[PDB]
Amino acid sequence: GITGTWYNQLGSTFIVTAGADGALTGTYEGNAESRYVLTGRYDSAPATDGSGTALGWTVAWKNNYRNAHSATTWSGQYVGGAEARINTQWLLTSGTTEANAWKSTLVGHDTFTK
Amino acid sequence: GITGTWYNQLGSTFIVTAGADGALTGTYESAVGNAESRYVLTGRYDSAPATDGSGTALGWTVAWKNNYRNAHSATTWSGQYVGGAEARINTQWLLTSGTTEANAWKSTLVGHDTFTK
Amino acid sequence: GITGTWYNQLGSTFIVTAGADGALTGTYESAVGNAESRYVLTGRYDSAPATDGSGTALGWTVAWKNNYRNAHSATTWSGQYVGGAEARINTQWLLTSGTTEANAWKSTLVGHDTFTK
Amino acid sequence: GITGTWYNQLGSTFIVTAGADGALTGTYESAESRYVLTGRYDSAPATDGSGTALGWTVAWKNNYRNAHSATTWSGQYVGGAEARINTQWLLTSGTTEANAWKSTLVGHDTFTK
Repeated sequence: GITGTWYNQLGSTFIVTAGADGALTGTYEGNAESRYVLTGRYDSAPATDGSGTALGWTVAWKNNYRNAHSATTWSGQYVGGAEARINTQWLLTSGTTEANAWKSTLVGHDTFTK
Repeated sequence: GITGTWYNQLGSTFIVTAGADGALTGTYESAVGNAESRYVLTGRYDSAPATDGSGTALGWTVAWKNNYRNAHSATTWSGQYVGGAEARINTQWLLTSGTTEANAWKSTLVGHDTFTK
Repeated sequence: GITGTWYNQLGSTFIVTAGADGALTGTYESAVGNAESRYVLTGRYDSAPATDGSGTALGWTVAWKNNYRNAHSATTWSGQYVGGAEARINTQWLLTSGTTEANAWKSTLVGHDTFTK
Repeated sequence: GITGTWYNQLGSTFIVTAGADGALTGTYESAESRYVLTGRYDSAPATDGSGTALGWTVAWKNNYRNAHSATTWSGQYVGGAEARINTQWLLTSGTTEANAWKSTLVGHDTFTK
């Protein structure tokens, strides 16, 4: 299922483990200074009708090495089978002063392959 | 700072602990006072924010499954903590539901929330 | 009730004419006063809304180019009109700027705006 | 290069004209299925390799049907060889205000000429 190593369109790598508790843990990454801790949740008892499995996770972009004062959340679903995929939409927020709060959040989409 | 209980306009509250390791752990109560409405929250925050008056970036996730219900969906909030006489967390959120591939175009809602401590 | 002059929280102002056509035309003054801050807007609205209490779906676009300035980007607002004496337009918006392909992942901001008449 | 006929990732077609004044005017076929489109684009884009920013709106009402909804697409045009439009979109339906929180969907679409 979801546990394993996933790659997106643009080279990022995420190694995740799905607990039976609905917990998601892993890293978004190779080299230490590019690795960040992730945490999230997923639906551990999805519908049995062909629907995907809902899930979400967060990465705060601060590690031992660097800090971009920002965090990304990904919301999407796992679709299993032949080529398993995770289709997501994401929000990136940066810490801003009150003056720039209007432009603090980027939106995008990502697809991961196992 | 972030550690505490937070309420929105609209009848929702959450209790959270901001760990020194950048972890966010807590429980989200969808309907204030309703015990079957409690869900695990887990997220991350910037544990060393800028000292230039900028807020503190964060995010969390709730999958809407608990002992009592399962809505087959998950919400993620992305935003920032703004300290003040009245502290706030300002967010944008994405709620994704499980769908078949054909209905994927309609699986994700977007909105915004503001919580006050 | 849509036709008229609207203001948001940030002190942007827009003036719209709502056509029976379902056309929305007018100008968006991101500032107040100056020609230099004035841009064309165009959009569309549901000109035969449900009469069950639900609001009126609408959308419009501004490209941030005028004869004084060009920010190489455009914003789209998607929302609905709630009529009556305390009329309001609640929106979510997307701002996209021109980028290279390599940099397209950071080209679009999302946010929300509330307008009052 | 924006003027023309564009096709998305399964079905939908649109025909648009890019006016000298920054206007986009056209027709969107969501498969009786034809609707008015209107928008704006950057008529004087940077010459540094950057795409052309744009946006357009469709309200889903024509003389045959009405879904009490409107979609806005925001994105950019990428010219040359494999010219395309990459967009993200917001779909808002009229709702009562108790149901406001669930009025707006968000997505992405890519168009080809």
